[PDB]
Amino acid sequence: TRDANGTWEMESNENFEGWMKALDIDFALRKIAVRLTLTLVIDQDGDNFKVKCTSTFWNYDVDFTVGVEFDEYTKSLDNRHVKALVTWEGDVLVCVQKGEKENRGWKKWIEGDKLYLELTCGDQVCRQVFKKK
Ligand SMILES: *C/C=C(C)/C=C/C=C(C)/C=C/C1=C(C)CCCC1(C)C
Repeated sequence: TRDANGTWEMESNENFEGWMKALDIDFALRKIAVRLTLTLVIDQDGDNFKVKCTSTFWNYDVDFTVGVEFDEYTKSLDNRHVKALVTWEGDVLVCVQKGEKENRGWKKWIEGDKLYLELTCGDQVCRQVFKKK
């Protein structure tokens, strides 16, 4: 449950629009993003991660080392500077992005061939479920 390697295909996506709105993403682009198929590609070696979420139009890419703070510029999302930090809380992978938005980050629970992802921003939570291909 601590191995997130793989290609992960979306099966569930709840409150995607509320989470994007909390990040101030443009209403027009939110309209397009809600239609796109999302694929999550994770390369994990020890504490080193490369995470890629891909669609037709926009990709989101981030590389990090567990336990090492990094400057993140969310250039393909809301275009903000955050201080990001990914850690293990038991078997949960937790990211906190310190910056303008409060309660901003994400959490991953890996349960066999299922991956549960919760994206948070302010009072909004987006809940996604993926299956390993
Ligand atoms: C562990 C996995 C994480 C943190 C994945 C996060 C995914 C995103 C921030 C993706 C956001 C996207 C949008 C802004 C809309 C269009 C395409 C996406 C899925 C890349």
